[PDB]
This record gives sequence, C-alpha cells and structure tokens, in this order.
Amino acid sequence: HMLSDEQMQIINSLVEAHHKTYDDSYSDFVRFRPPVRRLSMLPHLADLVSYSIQKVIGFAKMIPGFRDLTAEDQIALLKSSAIEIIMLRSNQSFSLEDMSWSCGGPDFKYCINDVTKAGHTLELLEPLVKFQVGLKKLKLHEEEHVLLMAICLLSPDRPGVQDHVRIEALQDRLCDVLQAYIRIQHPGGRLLYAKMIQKLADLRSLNEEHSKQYRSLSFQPEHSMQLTPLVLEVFGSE
Amino acid sequence: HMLSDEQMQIINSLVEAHHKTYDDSYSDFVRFRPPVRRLSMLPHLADLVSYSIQKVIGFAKMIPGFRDLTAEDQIALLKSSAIEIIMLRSNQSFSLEDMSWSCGGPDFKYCINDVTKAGHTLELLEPLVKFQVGLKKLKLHEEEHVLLMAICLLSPDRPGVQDHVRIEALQDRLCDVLQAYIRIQHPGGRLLYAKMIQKLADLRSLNEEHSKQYRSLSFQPEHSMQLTPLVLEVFGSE
Amino acid sequence: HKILHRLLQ
Amino acid sequence: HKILHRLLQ
Ligand SMILES: C=C1/C(=C\C=C(/CC)c2cccc(CCCCCC(O)(C(F)(F)F)C(F)(F)F)c2)C[C@@H](O)C[C@@H]1O
Ligand SMILES: C=C1/C(=C\C=C(/CC)c2cccc(CCCCCC(O)(C(F)(F)F)C(F)(F)F)c2)C[C@@H](O)C[C@@H]1O
Repeated sequence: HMLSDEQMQIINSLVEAHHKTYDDSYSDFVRFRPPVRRLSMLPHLADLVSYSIQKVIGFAKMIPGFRDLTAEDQIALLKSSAIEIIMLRSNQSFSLEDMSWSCGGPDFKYCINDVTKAGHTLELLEPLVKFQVGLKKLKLHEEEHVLLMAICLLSPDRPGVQDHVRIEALQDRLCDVLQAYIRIQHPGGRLLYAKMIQKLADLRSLNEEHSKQYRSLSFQPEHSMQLTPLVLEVFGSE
Repeated sequence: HMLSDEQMQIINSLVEAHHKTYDDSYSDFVRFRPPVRRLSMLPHLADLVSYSIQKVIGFAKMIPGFRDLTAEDQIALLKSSAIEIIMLRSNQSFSLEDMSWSCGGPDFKYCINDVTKAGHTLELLEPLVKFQVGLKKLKLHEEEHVLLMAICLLSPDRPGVQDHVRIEALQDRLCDVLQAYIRIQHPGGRLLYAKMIQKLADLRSLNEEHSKQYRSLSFQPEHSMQLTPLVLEVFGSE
Repeated sequence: HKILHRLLQ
Repeated sequence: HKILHRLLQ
C-alpha cells in the first residue's frame, strides 16, 4: 500500500539516469552525418542509432544491480536488448499527430519513408509504428517508462546470458517496483502493468525483424561501410 | 625526343581518372560529420580521409595495368600506399599563403592546429607541411602530379606484395613516361624528375610516422569508435 | 568487443 | 578485407 525506501531509491536513481542520457532538445543531432532525402538515409540513421547505443549503455550502468554483473552478461544483455531499448526510448520523440519521430525541424523529423531509405522494409516499420502508437496511448508516467526500459534490459531470456538467476532476481525486484508504483501512484492503472509487459513481447518480435534486416545490410560491404564501429560491434555476431 | 602513342595513352587515361576522382569544389565535405573547434576534429578528418580512400581506389582501378594484378597485390599496394597518395593528392588544396588546406570557407580550411585536434602530434605535421610546400614549389603540371601518384601506388617495396616483378614493370613504364614527359614537355624541368623521386622517399618517412601515430589511436576504443570501417580496414593490421 | 568493454568503464 | 574487395569491383 506504500512503496518502501529501497523501491523509491530504485525509482529515483533510474529516473535520474534517464534524465542524464536523454536530451529532449536533440541538439547533438547536428554532429551526425546529415540526412539526405541507394539508401540515402543510412549514414544519418547509423549515426543516430550509434549515439543512442552510447546513451543506452549509460542508462544501463546506473540500473541498480547492473554494474555488479560480470562484463560478459552486461555485454550479452546490451547486445540483445539495445534495439528494444532504442525502440522504447524513441517513443519520447514519437508524435501521434504526424506518425513520425519529431526530433527537430524538417531535418530530424523522421517519417516512415525515411527509415525505408535506410534499408528497412515495411515488414519491420509497420509493426514498429503501431507499437509506438500503442505505447504512446498508454501515456506512461516517467517512472513507468524508465522502469519498463530497465525491465527490458534485465531479461534473462537472451542469447549469451550466463547468470540468468541473478539477473532474473534483478528483473523481479524491478517488476515489483513497477507493480507497486502503478497500484499506488497511477489512478486507472489497474490494467496498465499487464499491457506494459505485453509490450515486451511485441519488442521481441520487432527485435527479430530488425536483426533479420540488419543481417542483410551487414553482408553488403557497400552498406556496412556506412555503419559506425559501435553499431557493428553491438549488432554483430561475435 | 617525342612521346609514343602508348606513353600518351597512359597520360590521357591517368589524367582522366584524376579528373573523375578529385572534385576541386570540395562540395561533398558537407556530407561529413562536421568539424569542431579530447580530439574534437577526429570525426570530420576520419570522414574526410575515408572519402579520400574511396577516391584513391577509383584512381587505382584506372592506372593502366593495375586492374590486371591479383586482388591480393591490389590490396597490398592500396593498404601501404593510401596515406601517401592522400598526402600527395592533398597538395592540390594546399595553399602556400596560409599553410593550410583550403577546401572551403572557415569550415574546411584545415590549419595545422586542426589536425592536432585529431590525435596527431607535430612530429608528423611538421615534416608533412614542409613536404607540402616543397611539393608545391615544384609547380608540377597536372600530368606530372598524376604520374607521380601512380608511381607511388606502384611501388614494389611494400609489405604484402607478391608479384613485385610485374608491378616493378608497371612502375618502370610510368617512370619512363614521366621522364619522357619532363624532358619533352617542361622547360627548365631538367632537374624535376630527380626532385620528384626524392619526394617519394619523403613520403615513406611521413607514412611511417603516420602509421605509428594511428596505431596509438586504433588501440584506444574511445577514439577508434570515431573511425569509419573503411579507414579501419585500410590502416588496420590484418 | 573492444568498444563495449571500454564504454562499460 | 571485405570492403576493399567490394570497392575493387
Ligand atoms: C533513436 C532515437 C530516436 C529515434 C529512433 C528511431 C526512428 C528514427 C528508431 C528506433 C528504433 C528502430 C528504428 C528502425 C530501424 C533503425 C535503423 C538502424 C540500423 O538498422 C541501420 F541504421 F543500419 F539502418 C542499425 F541498427 F544498424 F543502426 C528507428 C530519436 C530520439 O527519440 C532518440 C532515440 O534514441
Ligand atoms: C584528403 C584530402 C585533403 C586534405 C588532407 C589532409 C589535411 C587535412 C591530410 C592528408 C594526409 C595526412 C594528413 C594528416 C593525418 C590525417 C589524419 C588521418 C587519420 O589518422 C585520423 F583521421 F584518424 F586521424 C586516419 F588515417 F585514421 F584517418 C592530413 C583535402 C583535399 O585536398 C582532398 C584530399 O583527398
């Protein structure tokens, strides 16, 4: 009926990490290779995602309990979950009015046609957009959004994990925090937890379709030379 | 006393390749990650050099005889000589008045201090600039510049080469073309050939100092993630 | 994975 | 050297 201190500290420190790793002004987007509108958009989107992977890594290191995992598991978790966390964190810029990601003026307004020009087909972009509207309709609190990102990042069901008991425990405490939070702090949220956990199963399916379409890019040297090294390392198969 | 047809065709096709691979307007420089003035300049210069490596590869494929080498030797030659050809082709933008590379306004005017901000010390930049002024003072004709770049690219004394007899032959024909050209086509050039071949020994020394300072960058993941994949492949050790 | 190690402090 | 091979046609 009332969150413990430890459950409050997990929220406090998770909300702080997202505030440090997510610029609402999107001003760093001018350091990327510019967008062009043969795959004209791939260099900008590669840069954008590569920057985002750096931000996700920063979030991760501050999730209570993550830093104490072994370097192998931290990388295993990051490598499998990075795109899901990016899809998740991108909802903050998604807009229902135009069905795009508005991170700037005409330049960094990312329509669905722009991500096609980066090598991805509609079979990925069709579910991803609908995922974004359904996530947007949830009108998640900041605490929930953040909690959901950290719950995603702490899934034991990922290729590579070894200590899937101890990260299972970390994910359990966070799920408990999220349920406590919704129950105590969100009027009308009685159904929210179930829908949110449903969004994680959606992410798995988007994650598969992305990694399939990425594999197609990374095996064509003419496009893989447009990727950054971090992107190549994180989504690579090593 | 008069160039043969074959020696003219080698000039014609070499001059054409450089005209296709070298934009005097430097307009593609707006597709690079912008320059910033911790190594602020590394992302722009990495992009700039990576683009240049692509242009050098295009030059190479049109050097008469290069395409008929084995893929191994072509890569061996490109990998060892790329930076020398870039240093060489950069003289076209170098300016004696300001001792910089003027490829644009204030943005793409590359002072010596800017290349420091990309991880290189004066022990490389001091000889490189003096190399550029001494190359600039030669006031090479276009035919000579081009011929010199192709002679650089066809050095048999490079790590990796296998058929150093057949590329020795290709380099010999080109040296013959350059001497014929200077003797017949350049008043006062009686001494030019010797100074030019002296510039190749300079390049070897600059090449060493660069590869030494690059090795230092590529072993620090925080800077090597700012490189492009082509750069990593060409200057890497594999 | 040289780069992820470094970024993970 | 996947990329140089490709660029060398
Ligand atoms: C990132 C973020 C934002 C938008 C993300 C957006 C919409 C533009 C996105 C997020 C996940 C997936 C997708 C589709 C495939 C992407 C392509 C990647 C890639 O496949 C490439 F580049 F090669 F094509 C890879 F992975 F290799 F980089 C879009 C903007 C802001 O909210 C910050 C926030 O962090
Ligand atoms: C390229 C070109 C131009 C300038 C080259 C210039 C002056 C700005 C240069 C040429 C060779 C050497 C140097 C010093 C070290 C460079 C750093 C590379 C690098 O060490 C990095 F980026 F990591 F630091 C590497 F190789 F990894 F990319 C400068 C402009 C125009 O004339 C087109 C022409 O083609």
